[PDB]
Amino acid sequence: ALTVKSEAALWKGAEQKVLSGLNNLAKTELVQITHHFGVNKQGSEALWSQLDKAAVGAFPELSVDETLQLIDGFGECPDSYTLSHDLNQRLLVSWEQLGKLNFQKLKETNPYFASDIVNQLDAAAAEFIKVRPAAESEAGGFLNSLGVSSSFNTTKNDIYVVQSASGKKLNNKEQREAYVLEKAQKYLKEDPQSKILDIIAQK
Amino acid sequence: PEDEGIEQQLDQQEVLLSGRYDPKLYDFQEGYTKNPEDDQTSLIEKKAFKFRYRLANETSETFQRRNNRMVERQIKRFQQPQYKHAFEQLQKNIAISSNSGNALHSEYGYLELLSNESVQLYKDYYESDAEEDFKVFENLSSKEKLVMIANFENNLLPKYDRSEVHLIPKRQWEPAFGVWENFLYDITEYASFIAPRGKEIAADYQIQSAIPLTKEELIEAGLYK
Amino acid sequence: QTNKEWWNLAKNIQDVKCQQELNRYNDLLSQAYTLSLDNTIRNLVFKAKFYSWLFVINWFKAFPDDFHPFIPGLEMK
Amino acid sequence: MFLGIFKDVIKLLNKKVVPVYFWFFLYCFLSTMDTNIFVSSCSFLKVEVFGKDENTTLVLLFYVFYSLFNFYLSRIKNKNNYLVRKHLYTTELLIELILFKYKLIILKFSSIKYILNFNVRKFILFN
Amino acid sequence: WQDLSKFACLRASLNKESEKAFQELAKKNNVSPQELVELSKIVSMNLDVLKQNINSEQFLLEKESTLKRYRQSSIGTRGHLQTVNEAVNTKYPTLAEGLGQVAGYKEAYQALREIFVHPSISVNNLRQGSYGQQFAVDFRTRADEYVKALLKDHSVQTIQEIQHTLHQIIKNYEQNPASIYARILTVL
Amino acid sequence: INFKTKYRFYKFISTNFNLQTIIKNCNDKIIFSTLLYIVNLNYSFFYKTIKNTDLIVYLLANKFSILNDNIIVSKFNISKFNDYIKYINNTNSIDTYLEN
Amino acid sequence: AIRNFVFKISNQIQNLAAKRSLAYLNQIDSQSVPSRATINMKDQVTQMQREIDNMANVIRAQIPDEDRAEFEILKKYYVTGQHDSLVDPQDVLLQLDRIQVLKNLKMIELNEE
Ligand code: HEM
Repeated sequence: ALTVKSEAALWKGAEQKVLSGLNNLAKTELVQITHHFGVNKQGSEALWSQLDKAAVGAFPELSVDETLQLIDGFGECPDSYTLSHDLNQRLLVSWEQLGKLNFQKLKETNPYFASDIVNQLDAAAAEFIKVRPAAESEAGGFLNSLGVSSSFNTTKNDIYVVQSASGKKLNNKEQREAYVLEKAQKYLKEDPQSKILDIIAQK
Repeated sequence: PEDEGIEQQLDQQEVLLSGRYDPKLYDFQEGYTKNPEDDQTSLIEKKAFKFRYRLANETSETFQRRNNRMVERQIKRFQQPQYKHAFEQLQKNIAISSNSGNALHSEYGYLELLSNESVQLYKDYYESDAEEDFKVFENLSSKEKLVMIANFENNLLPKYDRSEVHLIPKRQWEPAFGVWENFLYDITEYASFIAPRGKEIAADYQIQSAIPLTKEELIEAGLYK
Repeated sequence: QTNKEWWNLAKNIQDVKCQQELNRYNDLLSQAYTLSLDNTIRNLVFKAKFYSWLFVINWFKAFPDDFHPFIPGLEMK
Repeated sequence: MFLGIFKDVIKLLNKKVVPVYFWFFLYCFLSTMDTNIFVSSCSFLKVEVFGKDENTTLVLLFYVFYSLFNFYLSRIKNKNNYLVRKHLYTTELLIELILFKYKLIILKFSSIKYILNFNVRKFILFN
Repeated sequence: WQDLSKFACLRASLNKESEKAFQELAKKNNVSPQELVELSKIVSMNLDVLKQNINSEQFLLEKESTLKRYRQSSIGTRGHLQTVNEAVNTKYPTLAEGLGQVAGYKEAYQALREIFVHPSISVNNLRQGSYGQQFAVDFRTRADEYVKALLKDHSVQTIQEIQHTLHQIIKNYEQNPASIYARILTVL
Repeated sequence: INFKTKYRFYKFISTNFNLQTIIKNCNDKIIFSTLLYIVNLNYSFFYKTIKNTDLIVYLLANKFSILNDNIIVSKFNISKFNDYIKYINNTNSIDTYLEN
Repeated sequence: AIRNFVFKISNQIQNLAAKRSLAYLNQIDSQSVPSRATINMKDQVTQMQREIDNMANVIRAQIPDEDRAEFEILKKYYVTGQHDSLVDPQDVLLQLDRIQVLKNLKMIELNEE
């Protein structure tokens, strides 16, 4: 039945009222996974943030913190603008924790993962970025309490040799500048108040 | 004008064309041996020695023909995009190269091209020769490559003497300052101006002695047809 | 005229084109001279005599590290 | 200014650049055991701990208790704080251990004369 | 001096027949256009005039800075700048005046005087910094007004370069207002 | 601070840039969160004067201006002996001529 | 006179420094002696890198599979990881400890099966 309701999401708006009634019934019944799928469908009909959050939660199979169903009970078309303060914090913290756990897993499997990503991001970055100070240690013990902990900073006067993994031809300086300008303009379309172009000006 | 480089080339041609140094007149040997023994240097060394004194074994007309063929082939090879890119990189990484005796990547490719050019010059000059095996130039040792590189000749270089004069403006001592103030001014001026100026002038001399002339320039000078 | 010990080390020495470079892998390839022998009284005395003779006769051979007839190089490989 | 110089002198001896443990070591170094506040009063420190030529039992007891406590703390820290940078000294000790393991593996299959030749050539190239 | 010369050249580029007038002046002075550019650059650096447009307390430092600028310029090899300048005043006595008679350069110098030279500015009091900062704010306002006036007519790259040169001159005056204003007064 | 803004930024990043090159065989949202964590861990020094969104956009724009597919980047401080010998051994100008 | 003398010494020093730092670019020397020196230095350092790699290859070919995985991890760390600030020896030791966990499991199986 609910799967057919998914087609109603892709169909015309005549079944939306029936879809709203089905969503209300599901909220009353307190569905676990079908509620997530219906939330994804409804929040893909209007906006995308709540839908993708519900889909990501279903992918991690988040059984606990089932406040999304409470969000699914909101009368503003089975959703709500300016989402509940409980769900918003829950969604943000869940996203951040998933990212941190994935980073930890990848770093444990491949110790060079973070180093490779940082080097790739710093390869074409402006020189001032590459002179950023190194991260310090926040650990405790004899050091930082009785002794002294020396920093991890280095000279950071480095040369980046960028080689394509597949052997394809790399973009020249003019092509890289054109791509950078294109993306900066596209982001200016997204963000009217941003100083990204200033970074494009190389500090 | 007794231009230094041109007159040195003419002196070399005069010495080698006098007929006193024709290889047929000499039986090259290892003098240090207590028993008379032939020249036992490597085959690549012998070929490099023969190419170094190719003018001594040939008359003026044959030398001119062979050398003109070799130089025309070298020019047509230098017109290739790879050589142009190598020389562009050489002109690009000039200031940094002035700061250290360690060669960068922009110059090691140039040196590899120099080795290839030496091999190709030997192949071009002695093309019509039929008593040698150019296959010996296919895989060369490090020592053999160094031996062949010693005979490299960038014939697209300006053959005239590159020694020249430049004027670095001089700071006159100010009578209104003391000895110590004038000395500090002179030290600061020396470093901040003369050191970049002098280093850049000397590096420019080196690179101009290194970088060749584009073919059009030669035509504009009437040195190529 | 090599042995199994030298060949096992020879395959793993890659990206070598000139004998000069292979000249820097001289003692590494000299491990093909294992000369496996016991440490009995006769062998230990024989080992001492043989190694002393090899040391003194390498003095009279007096070859540099570039010319090594007895250490196989790029030809065998 | 003079005030600025005094402030700089004060800051250059801050606990994060000049160790308070270094200051304690200086005080212990410059002060006689009878004029040292931390040890003159406690005869147990002046006779039983630092007053015995052979104190193997006390050394062993202190070491065992310290080892147990630090093992417990290390296990707790390894079971948490998965994303935090350690101290430079500890990381360098770990780096030295790993490099030593790799060098042992190299030394297992490499002859002494070959190792010497390679290291001498590397040093000449460095010069 | 380089910023002032570039600004004058850029705003004389907009005026038409400016190249023709410059070539006529070069022919009248029996020099090539490049030689005339170098002669104008020499004429701009007139230390005695620079002495009359800056406080003596900072003259020697400004004199050394201008001499260093001359020594770093392409014209620094001719000789001792002062004497060299005198040479021009003995070889091309009217050229300086002629350098103001060109249409484009005349417009450039008049507008440079309008933007920067004001009676409110006390040269002897330019040794301090707050004077320079407030007058630099005034210069920025005048430069914005003149950029708007330029954008009214001539309807791009030249205008952008002119505005960049104005910004550089404003920044230089922010750093060393006494020296920058002395240079502007000397040129005018 | 708003999940709607975070998802807007994520959608922009996924639409303009191909994050699949950064991490192989992973979901776009997870890759986005991991990249945000990495940038905040390594580039937090510029958050005082540069917004995190702007910095991430700049870094991704530069990296994908280098090439749209996977790349390999090696870092050398040629002032050091070990870096310099690896600097010239690992590169060959022929590749530069081929723009590889 | 003193200034001219000092500047002449400066000219000699700067010309000699440019010779010492750039003579491998031009063929002013008849036999390209400075150029051959730089080419030889490049050859020596490249052969040193290849020698490290070939020693690694020999050791890799002379070890079993478990020690081969351990040696691969250790060699990669020695070549690149130790010189990178963002690589964690804790993570390297964690990989080594997982390998050691498998080895200890096999050891217990051999001991008490
Ligand atoms: C036998 C009995 C005693 C025992 C077991 C004892 C034990 C200790 C211990 C373990 C410490 C700390 C040392 C360290 O961890 O590094 C200490 C410090 C000290 N003790 Fe005792 N002590 C004893 C008797 C005394 C007495 C009688 C006095 C007074 C005269 C005294 C005064 C001190 C002082 C002043 C310190 C330094 C602590 C500080 O300054 O913060 N102790 N003692």
